[PDB]
Amino acid sequence: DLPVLLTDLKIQYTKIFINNEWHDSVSGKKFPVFNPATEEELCQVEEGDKEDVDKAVKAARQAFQIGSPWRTMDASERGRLLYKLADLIERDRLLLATMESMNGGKLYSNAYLNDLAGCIKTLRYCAGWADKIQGRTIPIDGNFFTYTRHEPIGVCGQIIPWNFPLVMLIWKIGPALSCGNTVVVKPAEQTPLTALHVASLIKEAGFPPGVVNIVPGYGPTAGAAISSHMDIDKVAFTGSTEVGKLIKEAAGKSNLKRVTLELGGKSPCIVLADADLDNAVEFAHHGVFYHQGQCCIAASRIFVEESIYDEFVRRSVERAKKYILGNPLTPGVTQGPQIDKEQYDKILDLIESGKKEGAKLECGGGPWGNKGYFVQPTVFSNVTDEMRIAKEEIFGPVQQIMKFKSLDDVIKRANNTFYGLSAGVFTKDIDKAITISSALQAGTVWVNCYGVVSAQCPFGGFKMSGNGRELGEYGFHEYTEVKTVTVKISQKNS
Amino acid sequence: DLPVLLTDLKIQYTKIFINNEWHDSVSGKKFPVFNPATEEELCQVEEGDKEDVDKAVKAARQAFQIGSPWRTMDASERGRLLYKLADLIERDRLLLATMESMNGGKLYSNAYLNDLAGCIKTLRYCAGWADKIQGRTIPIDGNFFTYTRHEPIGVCGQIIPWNFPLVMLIWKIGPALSCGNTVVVKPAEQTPLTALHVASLIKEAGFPPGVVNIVPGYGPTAGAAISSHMDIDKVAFTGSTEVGKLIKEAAGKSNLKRVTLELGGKSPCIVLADADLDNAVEFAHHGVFYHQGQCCIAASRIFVEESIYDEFVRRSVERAKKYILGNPLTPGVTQGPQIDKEQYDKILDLIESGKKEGAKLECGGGPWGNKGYFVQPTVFSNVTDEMRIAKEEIFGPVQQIMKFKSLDDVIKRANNTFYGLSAGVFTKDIDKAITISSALQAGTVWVNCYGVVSAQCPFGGFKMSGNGRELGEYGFHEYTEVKTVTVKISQKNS
Amino acid sequence: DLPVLLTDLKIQYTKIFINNEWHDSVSGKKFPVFNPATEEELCQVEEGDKEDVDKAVKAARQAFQIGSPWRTMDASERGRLLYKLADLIERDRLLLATMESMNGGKLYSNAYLNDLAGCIKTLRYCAGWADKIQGRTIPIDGNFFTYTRHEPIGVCGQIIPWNFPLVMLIWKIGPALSCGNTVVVKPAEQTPLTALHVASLIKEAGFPPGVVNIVPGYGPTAGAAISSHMDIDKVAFTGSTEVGKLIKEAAGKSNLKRVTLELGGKSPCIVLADADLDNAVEFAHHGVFYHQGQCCIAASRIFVEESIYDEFVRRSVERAKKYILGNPLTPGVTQGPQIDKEQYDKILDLIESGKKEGAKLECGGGPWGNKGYFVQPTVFSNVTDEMRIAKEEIFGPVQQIMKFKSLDDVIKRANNTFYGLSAGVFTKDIDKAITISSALQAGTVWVNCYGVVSAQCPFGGFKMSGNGRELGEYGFHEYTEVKTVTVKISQKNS
Amino acid sequence: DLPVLLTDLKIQYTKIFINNEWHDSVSGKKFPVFNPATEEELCQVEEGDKEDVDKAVKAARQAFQIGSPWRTMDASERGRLLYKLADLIERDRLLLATMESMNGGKLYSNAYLNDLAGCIKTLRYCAGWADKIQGRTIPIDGNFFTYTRHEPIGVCGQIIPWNFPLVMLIWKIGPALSCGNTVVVKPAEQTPLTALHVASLIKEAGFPPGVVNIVPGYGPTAGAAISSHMDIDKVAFTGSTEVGKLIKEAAGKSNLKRVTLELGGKSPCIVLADADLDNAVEFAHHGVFYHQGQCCIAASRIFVEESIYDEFVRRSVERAKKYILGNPLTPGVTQGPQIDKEQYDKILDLIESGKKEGAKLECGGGPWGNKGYFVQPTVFSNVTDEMRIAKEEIFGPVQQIMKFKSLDDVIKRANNTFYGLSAGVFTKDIDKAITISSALQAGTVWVNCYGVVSAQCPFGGFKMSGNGRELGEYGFHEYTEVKTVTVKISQKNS
Ligand SMILES: NC(=O)[C@H]1CC=CN([C@@H]2O[C@H](COP(=O)(O)OP(=O)(O)OC[C@H]3O[C@@H](n4cnc5c(N)ncnc54)[C@H](O)[C@@H]3O)[C@@H](O)[C@H]2O)C1
Ligand SMILES: *C[C@@H]1CN(C(=O)CCCCC)c2cc(O)c3ccccc3c21
Ligand SMILES: [Yb+3]
Ligand SMILES: [Yb+3]
Ligand SMILES: [Yb+3]
Ligand SMILES: [Yb+3]
Ligand SMILES: [Yb+3]
Ligand SMILES: [Yb+3]
Repeated sequence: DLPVLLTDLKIQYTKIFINNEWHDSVSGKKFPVFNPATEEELCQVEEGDKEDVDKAVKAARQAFQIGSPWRTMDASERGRLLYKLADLIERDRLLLATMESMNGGKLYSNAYLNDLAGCIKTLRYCAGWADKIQGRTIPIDGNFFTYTRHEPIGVCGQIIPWNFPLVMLIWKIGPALSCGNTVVVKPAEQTPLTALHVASLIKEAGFPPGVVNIVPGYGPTAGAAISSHMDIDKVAFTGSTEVGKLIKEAAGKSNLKRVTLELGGKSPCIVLADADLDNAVEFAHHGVFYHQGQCCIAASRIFVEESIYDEFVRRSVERAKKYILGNPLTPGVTQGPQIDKEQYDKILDLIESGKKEGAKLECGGGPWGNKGYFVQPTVFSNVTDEMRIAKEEIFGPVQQIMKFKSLDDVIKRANNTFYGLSAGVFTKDIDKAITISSALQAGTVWVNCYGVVSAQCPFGGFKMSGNGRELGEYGFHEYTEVKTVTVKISQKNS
Repeated sequence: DLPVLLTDLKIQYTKIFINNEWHDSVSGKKFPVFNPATEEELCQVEEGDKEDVDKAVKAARQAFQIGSPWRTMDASERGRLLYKLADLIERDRLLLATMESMNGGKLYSNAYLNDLAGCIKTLRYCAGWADKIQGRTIPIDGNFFTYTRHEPIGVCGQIIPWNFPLVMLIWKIGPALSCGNTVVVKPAEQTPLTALHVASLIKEAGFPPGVVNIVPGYGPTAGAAISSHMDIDKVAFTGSTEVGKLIKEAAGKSNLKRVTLELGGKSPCIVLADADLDNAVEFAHHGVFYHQGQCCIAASRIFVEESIYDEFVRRSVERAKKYILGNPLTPGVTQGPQIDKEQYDKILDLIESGKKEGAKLECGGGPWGNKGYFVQPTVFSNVTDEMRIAKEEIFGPVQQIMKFKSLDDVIKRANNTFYGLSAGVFTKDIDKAITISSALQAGTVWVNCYGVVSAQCPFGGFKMSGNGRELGEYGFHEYTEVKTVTVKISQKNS
Repeated sequence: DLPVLLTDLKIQYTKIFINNEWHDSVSGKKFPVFNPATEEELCQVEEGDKEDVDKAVKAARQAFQIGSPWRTMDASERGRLLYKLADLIERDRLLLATMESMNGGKLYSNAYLNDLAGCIKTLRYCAGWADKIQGRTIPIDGNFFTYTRHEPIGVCGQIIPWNFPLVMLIWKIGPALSCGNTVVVKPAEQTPLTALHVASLIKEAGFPPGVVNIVPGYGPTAGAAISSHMDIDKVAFTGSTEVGKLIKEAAGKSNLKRVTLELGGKSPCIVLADADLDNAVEFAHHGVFYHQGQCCIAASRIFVEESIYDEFVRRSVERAKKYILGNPLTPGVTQGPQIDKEQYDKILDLIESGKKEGAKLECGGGPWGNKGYFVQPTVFSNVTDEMRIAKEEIFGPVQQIMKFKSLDDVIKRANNTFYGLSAGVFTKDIDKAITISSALQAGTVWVNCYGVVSAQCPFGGFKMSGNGRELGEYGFHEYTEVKTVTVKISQKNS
Repeated sequence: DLPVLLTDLKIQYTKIFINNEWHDSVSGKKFPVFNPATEEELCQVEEGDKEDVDKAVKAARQAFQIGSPWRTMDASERGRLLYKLADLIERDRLLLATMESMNGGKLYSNAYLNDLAGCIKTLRYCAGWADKIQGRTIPIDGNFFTYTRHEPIGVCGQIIPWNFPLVMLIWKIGPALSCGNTVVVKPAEQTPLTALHVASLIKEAGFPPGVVNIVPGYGPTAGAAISSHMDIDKVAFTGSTEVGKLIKEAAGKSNLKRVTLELGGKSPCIVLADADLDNAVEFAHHGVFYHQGQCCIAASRIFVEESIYDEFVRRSVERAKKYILGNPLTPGVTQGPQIDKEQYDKILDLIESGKKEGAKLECGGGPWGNKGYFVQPTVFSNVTDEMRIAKEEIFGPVQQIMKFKSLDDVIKRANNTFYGLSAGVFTKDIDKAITISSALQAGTVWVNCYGVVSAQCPFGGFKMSGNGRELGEYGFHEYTEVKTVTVKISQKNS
């Protein structure tokens, strides 16, 4: 069941959030924010730039100082604060879900039941870790007492994208804060609004000032100032491969800050003849079309064994043909728009490449409507490995389906990409499930399912799909700095 | 006790080591290798360059392929292989120690009793981990079985320096191999020889071909080809901040490979009035002069509380004045040369800056001898925080001593550097030992000792002194890639 | 600040709690419950016996069955349920604290500010673990996939004592439930009431029926039926050494169930001449007198170095002489009664042994008041190691102080006991703090403090003070059963 | 390939081993040791009793004292010592294997290729852990530094059985010693000889005296003195349920020492219609007949789905009919004797119960030969759940095969036993493999294999099959005692 906001959303928070107060931009400049389903302005927002990032970094540094309230509070109280934020987000769930849908072009049903839930669940997960982050005592050679501290790193700059604005903000802040760090978050220029509202809830929960700062703004302005900043200790980023490379170079040129990246993919599924066919069709379908194709882990190469390939394709087309396009707020609407003009153009251009390069068009294949950055859900069959639609992350509702006969051949083809975020394997054979999943060069491999992401599991890429892991026990590693303390003693005993 | 080689060292291995065979350089070119204590050529060595690195990467990739002997062997057998290599290195300890001393300008006493021991101990430590690297089973939300694999990453390029050629080679290969990776090692152009001999012992132990490849050569040639290579998954590096930055940028520009760095420091000691004074003098002394100052963790800023500062300085000068310079092979010689002309020039130039900038010269202060890159052991007192000798890693036998009265002031001064590899605290106060060590922004902090490094402890920098950690349990994290496998099931139970 | 219940406590829950419903005893029998400060009946409570325990075990077994709601729910939802229970306990904190004080003879100030807080903090701690309990994937020899499950054990019987009725109930259920077990709790015959109220809050939070069952009753009746029961998988117990031994034998005779025990102690402090004297006096004082001496970790042997021994004793007597005895509900009252007649008799009898055996009486030494099981706070100096008051856990407000000159001698004396729950070390010497704490045969050692117990730390005894550990990461180990699953595969890869 | 001892085994070590020296029994008494294949005396051995155990405990206590060589040596050197012992055992492998075969009635092929290998592999595994056992640093509430030490426990008494005398000795000592404990081992009265030889190799490796003591002798004499001893901190035991219960009661009555038990089982296999039939037959066959049925994890209930049940039975009988009985030293001999008269009688008596109770005799069913405790390999089909051969651990070469139609029914039947050491599941269905293995109440579950035991995996029972786990990472937990140290500090920082 699914409830709605009984009143019309009114936008309130549109300023830069530093030391728990609302600032105008140093420049006085502001920037517009649109609804992608209508192409209308929703409001203006203060535009942050290097000067404003330099302010937020100073605030974050200050909040991190030895002796400060964020450093001296019990770790269990950092956990409490996060737990409270989660309760507050749950309180304003209608709201947040509506603003997410409206600003992000995200179906309200998903915004409410999935994104909002994932934020809340992820925060509570991270809250639980806070007083469970532990170092070691170590039986070193010689007469010494050695222990390690898993300290927070320091000031972490976090640049996040427009496809899951709330989920991504919580993926970034939840771990960073649980570990004791301070943060300067730069949301996507497209979608600053849910993050500014969450800033209001950070202040209301009671986080010390300067622990979380949020600086709306553009990428090459505000984002670049984060990646090149001499007093930011770590940057985390989700988005394009292009920018991931810039961020990394910038970090090398500046202060050798720590860098973690998540950068999308061209994730493959391998469907064996023995697979439960309908389950495979369903998961691969939802796997590529979710949020209009705008998932890093979109199942954008589906390799099906020859003998079921035609049945797979036909069932996939039947399912793709059942969508209702329109405004993500209206019940029964099952596909929203793409986020903006740039993505719209890229998607249409890649669809054209597919027609031109000889792929078989099964359905969709062009735009839709008079306003909104809508794209008809599109299926291509008989796709081959050198076509643009097989190589490049599309990030639109465009499904590629391809055949294989040889199992060693298809694993090489699945692995033959600089991407490596995720993969899917559909089979009833125990041995093949284990061996295939071992052999795939991907950070997450699903067996007989797809797109299952949980707070308890580390998530990240092999190869150019990123470095590091987020969430799970393992993800917390990227938000600590280990210090070894070795103390001379007269005589050690085991 | 200390034994020696009964015969004169004869050099045998001077070629590139790829797929367990000895190759000449693609170019035919060779490069000379010197003894730093005499400035004489010891031999020529094949000079590897991009072409040769492209060969070694192909070999490493091949050895890493699914189904290969290195991927399918039991993890306990990877451990055995490392254990055997350690026994072989122990067998050829006289030898190795002699070649290390002769090529590296390292006192034979240290080469034998410390470096060689650290290599052997470190290898056995790493051998033990091999079948103890484990993933997780994870109680994810929903009806799924989720587990993680901590796989090896893949082909790791490892560029190492000239100050601890053997120890560094083992620090790099020991973990990488224990975790299951393959490697392409580029030793320092100055000191390839002990590494080629170890390659002979890798072949003799039985490592599959292509698991370890060693490509002697220069930095901007062979080293750069590693850092920019499109099929190397990870690079590890110890050396200069300058190159660390290049390596990182290169990795960003190329294939976003994983990068870990160790980059030296300007490590501080803080000596409180209550410290056991003689213990502090001794450890800080050995801490800065070890291996002619050529330690990443050299104790190159010693802050002493005013009331014991003069006694500290006088005792430090008395100890510095007791060295015998000369050839590192001769018993009773207690200081060898610096590695090469570049380091010699840098050290003399920094000493001059100290005289010029007003520091107080207590002893030494210029070169020594008719041949060899020798520098008299030098002590400067009344040094201040803006002088070059207080800011820049010297990497020579040059000790800085400075005073403090204010404890909060001295921690800010100790932290006021882009470095952060290590620090030392000397006090009898329990509270101060814990609070000071917590407040110092350094990767290792010693209390009432200095320079204690063990295989069981993670080791690495805060800030520009590096990223990542080596050794200990924690260090193994940087040589694995985590994959999450999530399997759909009918019904889960706790 | 300290608030109170605005209305007079009315007792409501007095029945056996099985499958979330309230049962009368099979026998029809009931038993009285007293206030120890007045010796008046507070109510009658259903008296559970073997028959009633057999009912609760059947219910717990049923709730544990594969496919049941408690086994299939997400681990994160077990965490939620515990978190909710913690919020409910916080809601009824006035209440609970009042009933704890009234039934338990516990100062209301402590009941409210310490016990109630510890319950809430401990529950939230345990809630956080629930979805963070993880098994392993293991690189076994041969072509196998091996993983482990850290399953709940099953039905856990938990017998708890009268000194910290609420804290102990939460220490027991929090971990057991977080790990996924079901429980049959037998509270102390003296103090069933706060636990029955918590049962009401378990039902209200939404725990599936049969997950927590609470059977008030006597030790040799209901407690013995738990320890000898053929379908209880684990028993946990806090209380007397005598019963700990019976429980263990019973477990051996019956079904070899798992057993963990916490059994008090005769915990020593060692105060060195260099110790901060006032801090030592204060912590050792509060350490032995807390809750009328009725702490398992009471600091009931204080060894002070000769040269400060007289000053220590005098300051200790000054502090002991400042208590106000009376009803634990009245503000400014700083010592309540002992729990019951048995403890009262034991304490007076041991005090008499101290007078008789030649100890020096500094203050107190007999009973107090016309009603209530009150004992004057008593200090004995010049106590020696063979006197009853040095050997036997008193569990009353009776402080022993003794001298030492020899440090090796005093560690042997501190260790010379079959107990080993905890110890205290007071010194400013870093080396002595580490070496002494290493050498003491005790489960928790405090340095320069005493009595610091936190949810994040494992807690339990060496030697006859118990087996196993509670709380911390480590404590969760005792509430899981590890299963190894080993799956044959065609070919493994690292 | 399989080598043999070129000379006739001569027995040398036959005395009690305390403080690395050979002692006669206090009583002067000696006891005989037999070969089970001939019923001839091999030698006499000193008979240890309470007095001798009291000697070994004093020696172990002494070697454990703070300041002793075993407590102060580096953990890495404990690892070295174990590694050396493993090399020595490998050196004397011919030997040891021959004595194991001759004394134990174990096929020499298995003794050499399996037992001896498992000992060596297990020791090297445990050697690797020694300096990797680590405590924690813990972010406790309040201004404290808290860390934990995972100390050795102390003196561990280890009573081991006659079926795997060498493997069991190494399973016990390897972990105990790696963790830093001292031990008093009581081998089986039947099979002391390989353990005394290993004692000689312990002395030769260089273990400090008193670290390992070995006291041959009887169960109710020497074994009971261990279990009831007031200065033994822990007992570990593998053998009968009967004695496991006595040991536990004894531990409760005496000093509440820690107890771990492994106690055999009645382990079930479940073979589904879709299973690879020949693989299932093979593994279940070897699974019950290994070492003449004398495995704790013998697959002694095989449930086969009706539709393949007859084919399963026929193939199982064909395989059972191919054994050659005789002397375990002669090549091509594939079944040795049972260990002694007691086991021989029990096995024949249980076989008779099977005939009498209506089971179907497929082959074997009585004794063999003129000397030796030989039993013909016996197969029973149509066995039902209430027959003695379905309920009681036989520990002889007697295979039970039974049918099922209902999958929920067969899991209840498999679980319907107080045992729970291990189980086997044979299926090609992924879902069933996971769900069945989850639902089985057994410590190890194999899928599509059986009897796979490795040093890297924890091993132990659910229910009356034991408590605790041996080996793996997890097994080390049972050989440490955790101490929490909590230090007061002026101000903590994260
Ligand atoms: N222990 C420590 O941290 C220290 C140890 C040594 C010096 N440390 C510091 O650096 C200074 C310069 O020494 P150099 O000797 O010039 O080091 P380089 O960093 O260049 O180090 C040489 C190693 O890097 C390879 N290299 C060079 N250029 C390269 C390139 N463009 N791409 C890839 N690789 C390149 C090179 O071939 C060799 O293998 C010293 O004075 C120390 O302060 C700290
Ligand atoms: C170079 C650094 C210093 N060092 C010492 O052993 C110091 C001895 C003097 C004590 C005050 C040392 C040892 C090992 O093993 C290293 C390994 C790797 C890098 C640096 C060192 C050092
Ligand atoms: Yb289906
Ligand atoms: Yb000294
Ligand atoms: Yb010169
Ligand atoms: Yb004080
Ligand atoms: Yb087969
Ligand atoms: Yb006979």
